[PDB]
Amino acid sequence: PPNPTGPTNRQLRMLIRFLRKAATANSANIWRAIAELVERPRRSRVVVNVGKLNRVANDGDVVVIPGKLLGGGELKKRVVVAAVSVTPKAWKKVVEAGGEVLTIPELVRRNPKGSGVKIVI
Amino acid sequence: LLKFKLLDLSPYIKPAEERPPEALKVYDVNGQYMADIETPIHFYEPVRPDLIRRAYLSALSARFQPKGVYEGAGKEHSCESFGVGLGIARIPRYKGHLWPRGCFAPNTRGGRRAHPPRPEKKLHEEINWKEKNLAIRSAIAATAYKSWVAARGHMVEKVPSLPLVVSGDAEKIAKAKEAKKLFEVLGLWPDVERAAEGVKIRAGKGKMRGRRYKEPKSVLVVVSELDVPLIGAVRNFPGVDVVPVSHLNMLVLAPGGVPGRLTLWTATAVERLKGLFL
Amino acid sequence: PFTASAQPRKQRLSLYAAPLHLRRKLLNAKLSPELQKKLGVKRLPVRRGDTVLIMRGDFKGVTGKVVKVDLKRVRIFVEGATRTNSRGQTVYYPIHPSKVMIVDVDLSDKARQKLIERRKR
Amino acid sequence: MIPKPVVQVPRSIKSGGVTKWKEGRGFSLGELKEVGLNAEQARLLGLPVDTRRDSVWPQNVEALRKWLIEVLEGKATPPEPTLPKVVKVKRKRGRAFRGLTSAGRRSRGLISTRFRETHNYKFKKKAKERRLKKRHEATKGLGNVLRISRIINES
Amino acid sequence: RRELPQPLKRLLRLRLQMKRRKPEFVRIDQWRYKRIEDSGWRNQRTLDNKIRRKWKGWPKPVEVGYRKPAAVRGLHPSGFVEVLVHRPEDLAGLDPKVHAVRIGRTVGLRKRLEIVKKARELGFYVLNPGKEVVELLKKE
Amino acid sequence: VRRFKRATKYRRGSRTHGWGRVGQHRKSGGSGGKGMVGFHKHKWSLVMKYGESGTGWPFYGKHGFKQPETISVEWRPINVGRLAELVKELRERGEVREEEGRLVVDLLKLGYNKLLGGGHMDVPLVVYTPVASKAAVEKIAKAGGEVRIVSL
RNA sequence: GCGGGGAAAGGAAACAUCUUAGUACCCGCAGGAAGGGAAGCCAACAGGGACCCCCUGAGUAGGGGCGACCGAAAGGGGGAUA
RNA sequence: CACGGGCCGGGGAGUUCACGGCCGUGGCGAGCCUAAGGGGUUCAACCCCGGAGGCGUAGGGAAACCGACAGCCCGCAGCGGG
RNA sequence: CGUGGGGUAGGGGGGCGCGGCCGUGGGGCAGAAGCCGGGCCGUGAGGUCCGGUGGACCCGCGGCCGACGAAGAUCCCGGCGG
Ligand SMILES: [Mg+2]
Ligand SMILES: [Mg+2]
Ligand SMILES: [Mg+2]
Ligand SMILES: [Mg+2]
Ligand SMILES: [Mg+2]
Ligand SMILES: [Mg+2]
Ligand SMILES: [Mg+2]
Ligand SMILES: [Mg+2]
Ligand SMILES: [Mg+2]
Ligand SMILES: [Mg+2]
Ligand SMILES: [Mg+2]
Ligand SMILES: [Mg+2]
Ligand SMILES: [Mg+2]
Ligand SMILES: [Mg+2]
Ligand SMILES: [Mg+2]
Ligand SMILES: [Mg+2]
Ligand SMILES: [Mg+2]
Ligand SMILES: [Mg+2]
Ligand SMILES: [Mg+2]
Ligand SMILES: [Mg+2]
Ligand SMILES: [Mg+2]
Ligand SMILES: [Mg+2]
Ligand SMILES: [Mg+2]
Ligand SMILES: [Mg+2]
Repeated sequence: PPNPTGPTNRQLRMLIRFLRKAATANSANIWRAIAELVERPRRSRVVVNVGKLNRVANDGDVVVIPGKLLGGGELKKRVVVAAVSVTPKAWKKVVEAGGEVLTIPELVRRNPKGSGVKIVI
Repeated sequence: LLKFKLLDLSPYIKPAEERPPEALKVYDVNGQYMADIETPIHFYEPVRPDLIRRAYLSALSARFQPKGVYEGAGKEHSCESFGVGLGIARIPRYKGHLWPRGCFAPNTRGGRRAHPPRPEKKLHEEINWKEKNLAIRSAIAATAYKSWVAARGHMVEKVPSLPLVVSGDAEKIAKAKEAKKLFEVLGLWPDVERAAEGVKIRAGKGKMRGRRYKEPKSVLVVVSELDVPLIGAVRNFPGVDVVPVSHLNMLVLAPGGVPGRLTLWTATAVERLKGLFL
Repeated sequence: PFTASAQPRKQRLSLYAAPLHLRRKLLNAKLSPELQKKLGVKRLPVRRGDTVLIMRGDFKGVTGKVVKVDLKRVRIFVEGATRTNSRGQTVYYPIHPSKVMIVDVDLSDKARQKLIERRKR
Repeated sequence: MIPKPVVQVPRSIKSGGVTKWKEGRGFSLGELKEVGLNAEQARLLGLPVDTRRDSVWPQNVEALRKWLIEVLEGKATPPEPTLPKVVKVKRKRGRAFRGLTSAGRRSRGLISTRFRETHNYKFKKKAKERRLKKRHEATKGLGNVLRISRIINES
Repeated sequence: RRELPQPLKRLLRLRLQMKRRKPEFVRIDQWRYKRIEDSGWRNQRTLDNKIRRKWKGWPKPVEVGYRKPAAVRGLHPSGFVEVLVHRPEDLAGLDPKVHAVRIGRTVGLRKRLEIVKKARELGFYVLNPGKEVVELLKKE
Repeated sequence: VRRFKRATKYRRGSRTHGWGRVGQHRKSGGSGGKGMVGFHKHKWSLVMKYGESGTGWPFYGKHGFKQPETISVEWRPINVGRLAELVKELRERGEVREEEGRLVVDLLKLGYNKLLGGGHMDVPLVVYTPVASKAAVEKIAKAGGEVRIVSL
């Protein structure tokens, strides 16, 4: 087939480069794994609904989503979530659940080693 | 709110050119600084050349016309293959007095064209409406950068500031001489001069079909509404496009599929832009 | 009445196949500034008996009387713009009307004054 | 603005009880009698009149009353009347040969069934679809191709 | 002419040797047939192709083993990097130690004179001044 | 969006265009017939791969009957969790009337004709539905609301 | 455009029912368009409201060596409105 | 000792549509897209409207009819501890 | 880093050329395209320059689109040989 080329979006390309550099600098394999998951082909990119966070996260958890966060279902926990992109409904639900929405570089700057950060796909 | 729009990659990635300021400088008819206005949200969109190229290609491909050949071309002769045994190749040949002459095959002189263009062919590349509006917002954001406009090839050394915005009184100018004075005082006359001197006779067969002159693009003028006198005042300049703000499109926002066009916005058009393409 | 189509094939077809009453319009030539101040018009169709100044070509600067006009070729023979053939006979150079300026007007024709008044109006 | 009649889309058994509204052909005679006009007066005023309809909708009645009040108070101009303004009848040549008499109509099936269901209509419709390569006629065997592909991809 | 570091001098000498020994890449019977005499290399995918199979005594096929050294690839034989110049404004941004000027083939004599005078006053090695330009400058 | 070169560009110069030299590009005999044919003679192996052994049901044969669609109902059910999300959105938008001290939902107005029992109910709401499942009615009762069965 | 008469080649990997196709073609008859058009209708107990044409319903119902393959209508959105 | 070309010039062959499967990217995302068509325009471009309808959100059964998860274990990555 | 370096059918990756379009930068009567011979560059498709001929158009770069590449079909048309 036409082999995987990588994203055509320069924002995504720069974010992947940022994550690889951060992983190399801080010796944090989490950023390398997140970059590998974000680099995936568009037909198999990670998308997570907010309802899955209800199961896979408890209160006070820091979660990184290597892809888009979509607003589906109901959220009843308070969680800090970082993602490549967030839909308006997902951001609204995360906010009224008491949680926070961050960019992945913002999460990296706040926690350089990513200690306690949970990958959610 | 626009944190995902402005992705800060510090410290491992050094930042690029600064985003457009929170306010926009406004200039009068005399080219002087007059006031400020709040920057519309459209100028905070990141510049995305791939999306701009896709939207521009869609807008340009919607313009092409269907082309074809005569449906019976090369096929209406009275011909037939005479089989083997005559010492000659078994392609179809003329039946009558011109008998041995080859006929109807794509390798024969006068024969049919094997795979000609068909008028039913789909030339238009459709684009989603939200995608097209996102590309338009990206191109508008690209106009506010000096680097993108220079990379496209405009002369912006003399322009006071980008995004370039003029007062709403400029829409009353109804004469080409007055509009040229306004361009001269605002620093766009060098780019109009570049277009006027860079018009050329293009190479090839376009001259016979009505494409003799290939003219560059100089300045896109944005007014608030249709039928303002400034449109008729400026529309005769070489390479200058003038549209009302609601008629903005990729064909004027990114000629050649490349972002960053030297744009003169009126202040009223900048106010009107806040509820469009969003 | 000469095509308004922007296609060069239609433009050239109209120019080549224009009948004589249309080809008369192609004999228009600029008047001199003195003739313009005298008559109130800027262009007039070149007529036999007019005096014109040749503005281009080998015979540039030569002023003479128009001896012949050919509507079919859209050409004019100007006195002085001549040469000799191999047998010695003198022949006129065919000059396009757009390359001359009218410096004298032959106004003995009543219709010409009507055209002049129409253009001055 | 001349009001447009609002009617109920017919509630089919397939729908299961979901009902919606649509633009009707014209105002009903009961609705017009509610405001004091007959079909002739309404058509003279330019309203669309549907003498066949039996329903009477209060929203239609209110819109009619409002617009008629503007019309009578002169704040609105009624359109031209909803009646035939032209009468163009062509001379008929060869009706028997083109099958337009009663016997021809009976043989073409217009006495018994609808024009859309007559056989000549079916022939012309399928011919036009095949010539233009329209909706289903762009591919021959489309249903069988779909059936086999669904079997293969849903096994 | 252009001074190079020692590895670049050795690579340039090696590239000269490889250019001397490089075979000309022709199809089978190109010498025999006039209809294919001027054609470029064609890697013909046929049943009995012997050039592709590299039989001894036959012509040789195009391979990446014949590639010349990358550090001096594409350089002018003098060692300079050639830059195509179509007007005297093209000379801006060029380094005369590293770059040589090749005037465009369709540049007229009037512009060629200005290009040659500007390049020589700037110190550039002009590869192709032209016979007419050479005669005019000799006459000057 | 990405763009790719056509295969014919690669195939120029190759004689057979990817069809091979032994089994060249021929007419419908190379496909084993025109259209969807051969499935009981030489594509029966395909039928045994994808369909039922013995009968080869989905390729060949009849099974059962169809109830007429013009007399059957086309159902548009909605589960209780999705209904809870919808009523949350409606209450935020002001589309809900708390008529009896509780939220009131009309499935027919919303475009649904049946209530199912998937998900969770969290608020007392009254639902007007022509059909409701047992678990749906029980979960609505647990929430404190009530289901009212309307007649079509 | 309207009415009538009316194939085969090919496909079905043979072939006859079938399809191709009411097509090619033939006979007759009109207009600038033709034909259609004003409920012995459709629906289902709630209601639409002459007709034609476009998008859809939909390759769904259904027809068929139930194979190849063929194939609606009601309903909805428009053009127009008498 | 298999067939084709006397030579040279020019011409000479995987196209398009519909439907389906898949892949590479892009937009939006429990939702996505409008079709016909309508308004405007610097007039086949372009801007706006148009959600009819299609697909997804629930399956099982010939049909009548009924209608759905966070409990436990293993464990890659990752994170934490030695 | 590799006890890496053959390869038909076929699968995958990149590049050259031809006609046009969207941009951008230029050359041309002090001589464009085309043609003849030659030097240089590139593994190569090919590029570029020199001299002669010629007499008005043409080209570099980025993007896009095709009626896009011949040595052969007892190939077609034309010209011309032993
Ligand atoms: Mg032809
Ligand atoms: Mg295309
Ligand atoms: Mg050419
Ligand atoms: Mg069909
Ligand atoms: Mg062999
Ligand atoms: Mg030359
Ligand atoms: Mg095969
Ligand atoms: Mg075999
Ligand atoms: Mg073969
Ligand atoms: Mg069998
Ligand atoms: Mg049975
Ligand atoms: Mg056939
Ligand atoms: Mg058969
Ligand atoms: Mg047979
Ligand atoms: Mg009519
Ligand atoms: Mg009639
Ligand atoms: Mg039929
Ligand atoms: Mg043989
Ligand atoms: Mg032979
Ligand atoms: Mg190998
Ligand atoms: Mg190019
Ligand atoms: Mg070959
Ligand atoms: Mg011959
Ligand atoms: Mg002879």
